Amino acid sequence: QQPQAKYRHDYRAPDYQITDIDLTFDLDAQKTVVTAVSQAVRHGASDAPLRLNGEDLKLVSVHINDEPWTAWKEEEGALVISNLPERFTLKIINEISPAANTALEGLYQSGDALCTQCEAEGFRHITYYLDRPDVLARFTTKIIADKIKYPFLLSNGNRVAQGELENGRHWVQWQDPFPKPCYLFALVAGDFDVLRDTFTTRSGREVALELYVDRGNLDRAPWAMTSLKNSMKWDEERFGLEYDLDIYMIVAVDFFNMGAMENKGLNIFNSKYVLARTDTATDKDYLDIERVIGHEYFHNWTGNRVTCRDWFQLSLKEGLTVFRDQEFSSDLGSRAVNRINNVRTMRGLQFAEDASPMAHPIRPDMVIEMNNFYTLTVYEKGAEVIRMIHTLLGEENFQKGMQLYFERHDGSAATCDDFVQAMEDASNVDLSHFRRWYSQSGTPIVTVKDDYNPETEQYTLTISQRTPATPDQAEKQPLHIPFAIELYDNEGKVIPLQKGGHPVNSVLNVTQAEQTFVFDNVYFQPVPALLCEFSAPVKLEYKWSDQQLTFLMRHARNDFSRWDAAQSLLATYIKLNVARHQQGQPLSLPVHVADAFRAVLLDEKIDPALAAEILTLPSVNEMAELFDIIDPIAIAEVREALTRTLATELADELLAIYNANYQSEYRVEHEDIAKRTLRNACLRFLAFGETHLADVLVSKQFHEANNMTDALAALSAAVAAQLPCRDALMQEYDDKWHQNGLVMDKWFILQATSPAANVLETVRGLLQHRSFTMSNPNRIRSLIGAFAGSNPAAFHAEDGSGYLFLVEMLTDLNSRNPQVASRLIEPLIRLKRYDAKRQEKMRAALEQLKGLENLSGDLYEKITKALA
Ligand SMILES: [NH3+][C@H]1CCc2cccc(-c3ccccc3)c2CC1(O)O
Ligand SMILES: [Cl-]
Ligand SMILES: [Cl-]
Ligand SMILES: [Cl-]
Ligand SMILES: [Cl-]
Ligand code: NA
Ligand code: NA
Ligand code: NA
Ligand code: NA
Ligand code: NA
Ligand code: NA
Ligand code: NA
Ligand code: NA
Ligand code: NA
Ligand SMILES: [Zn+2]
Repeated sequence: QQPQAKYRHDYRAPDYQITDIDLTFDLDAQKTVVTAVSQAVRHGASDAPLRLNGEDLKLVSVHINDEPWTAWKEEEGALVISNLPERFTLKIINEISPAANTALEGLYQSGDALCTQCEAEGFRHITYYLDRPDVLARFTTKIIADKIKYPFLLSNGNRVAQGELENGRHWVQWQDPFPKPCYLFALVAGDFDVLRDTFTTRSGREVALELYVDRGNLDRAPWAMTSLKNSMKWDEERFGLEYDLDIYMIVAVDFFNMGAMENKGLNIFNSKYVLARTDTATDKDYLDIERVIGHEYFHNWTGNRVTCRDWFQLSLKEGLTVFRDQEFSSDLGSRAVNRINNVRTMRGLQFAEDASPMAHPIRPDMVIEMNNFYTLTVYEKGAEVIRMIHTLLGEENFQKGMQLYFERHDGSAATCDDFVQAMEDASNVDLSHFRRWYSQSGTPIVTVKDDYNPETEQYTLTISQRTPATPDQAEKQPLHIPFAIELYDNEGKVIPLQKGGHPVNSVLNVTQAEQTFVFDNVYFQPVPALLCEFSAPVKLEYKWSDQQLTFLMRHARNDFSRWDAAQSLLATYIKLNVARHQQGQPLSLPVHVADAFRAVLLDEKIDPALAAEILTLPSVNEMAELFDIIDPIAIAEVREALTRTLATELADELLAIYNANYQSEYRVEHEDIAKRTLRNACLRFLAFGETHLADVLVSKQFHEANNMTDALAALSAAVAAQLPCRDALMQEYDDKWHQNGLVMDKWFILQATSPAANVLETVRGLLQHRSFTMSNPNRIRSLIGAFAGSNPAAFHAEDGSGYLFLVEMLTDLNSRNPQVASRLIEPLIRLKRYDAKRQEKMRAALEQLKGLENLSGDLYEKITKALA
């Protein structure tokens, strides 16, 4: 009764195309009537039926060339229409109920507004259609609604007609000239404030920009508007791409399963990625709005003008658009901080997915529920694969490849292979072996051994690779790994790479299971920097000495290498101290490790942006990936103990740098953000100083803050260190902000990730909090999701209480909102990484969920893999 898996190798062109669709919506929250008039063309055999997808539709009528049709049947998920001519007009009338749509897939209610989400397969919840992304149709959309309740009626494209009717109704008709797959359809109806502006493209096209927000929120919209203009300008400058319509609409909605969605000319955003004011939004919020506005804008070419032939090609648009958003953020802001944080995500979150039961290549081969594959792998590893192409080609060749990709595939629904072929053909770089990155799951492990020969002045790297088997793939092969290096002499100067009288490129092509690279004219023993700028998404095994690593922290040319060396240095002592914790022994840390961080604090020449990240310890999820068996309690308690030890050893320096980076003016400007991130990195440690000093410092910052970045940093510190002021500050924040859900999400996260012994009792009680509701995905993610995913020490309490709590929540969400349920179940799918007693409790939890009445396909897919 659960759906069967679908396979990439079963792709077949559609038997029918639809070239044009004329939609009419007679809108109502309880009942919406949809009329869909489609112009269809048969491409397949004359006896093949038209198979339309549809979910939870009330069919009213079926006509073919205005003839009521008798040769049809409804089956599970489908309307099957037989005996059709080669070309015909299909007319479907059906009814749907937005108010009953709690899954937020299709047409649904967000507060008093009506809005849509159609990716991946939501349009079939609106009408019977060819809901597959290689069917590209020209849409015209006529929306009829009560004028008082729904004064703004929006769909893709341009307004081409409008009218008024009896009984207080009105209508607007929209025409989008670009053929599209239906996952890019959008409709919005509601009452909004509208921020209006203009962008003029470099060739002179004036684009009207319209940001729709709830009434009263115009003064929270200018940063998103500014970011949209910045995105448009950057895509012109960096990629040579201009917007292609004369109207760009963005609608902010409060109820949205995703971050945002690139519907053509009518993006729909979670309010979290639009609304910002300095008293309510942090620096991180500002830069996330920039990133997400950019991402959705960049999809206009990488996703919309060229779309996906089938959903197994998702990374064609998502890896490439993530790469574009990273490059945008990096160009405008701190490249090093962006790269560092994307590598933290890869190593600490995506690597874990790639070892888990849900492991998949960036181009999946097997899918049950496609909405389960909007993953760290498809997105973030997808972007690392694009970035490897960029590394192998260089910017100029890479842009030639982009240009050839659009020239060949503009206006079509293409494949990952098409994209690689365009890059290969434009650049003359052979990517045949490289293609295996699209087909193979799991994280490669690259092992490096080195040798310096003083007699010949040669340095030899012996490099091996392997990918462990994953649950989805028993066969693994070597990859084409771009392996960037730099060699340093004793004075920190770069040693030129050469062999036999010729320069050697610093990107080594590691293509074999084992190979040897020899460098000549190496006159002194080198300190290597390896896998520079995380040049391939791999685990590196090299036997660093502590002093090589502190040398790199002082001398490496690229800021990323200095941070990465610090990570390698910490990793050794995180592993040491988790083993000690398990034997009841306290933290042990050589003096020279603390001194390396002391030197970072006192180095006046280091970019504060970099110093702040070096002084930000790995998260508990990053730490977990260091271990064969995760002990989440040891990891959490070692992270705190490490923080305390550094706070004590560096107390004077931390306070000096905290004070030196004080800023009385607040500005959303990258140099100011960097100083603030350094100051607040110091605050985290100072919060673990002597209690009375810490309590005073933290509470003062909370009360004196003139911006939410500094207020939240102080509040977070009070929770993390369990300071005396904590309860008072948390109550003050609630009393001030309880009516603002986006702001309370920060507070729910702090509650959920608290180190307090009674955290689960508190989290359970917050299910009844005035600012919490199970009807809102953001609230769910901020309280329940943060508990299960970001507080593994409490989620994995040895009494099993965290698993039982999550089962309760998932029993609700399986029925209410399966997409949110499927995001929330992920911590349980990782059970084989834990000790036997925890595995037993997690299996029991998953078996309870497996037995639910009306188990969603979303959860079924993950439960089945986890219990295998
Ligand atoms: N096509 C959509 C699908 C929904 C989805 C799912 C998971 C993540 C994201 C997302 C990634 C980076 C920045 C902002 C959002 C998105 C947005 C999207 O545009 O990719
Ligand atoms: Cl109604
Ligand atoms: Cl809003
Ligand atoms: Cl930290
Ligand atoms: Cl316990
Ligand atoms: Na016709
Ligand atoms: Na930059
Ligand atoms: Na499905
Ligand atoms: Na579904
Ligand atoms: Na050696
Ligand atoms: Na060595
Ligand atoms: Na180079
Ligand atoms: Na090679
Ligand atoms: Na509530
Ligand atoms: Zn995207």
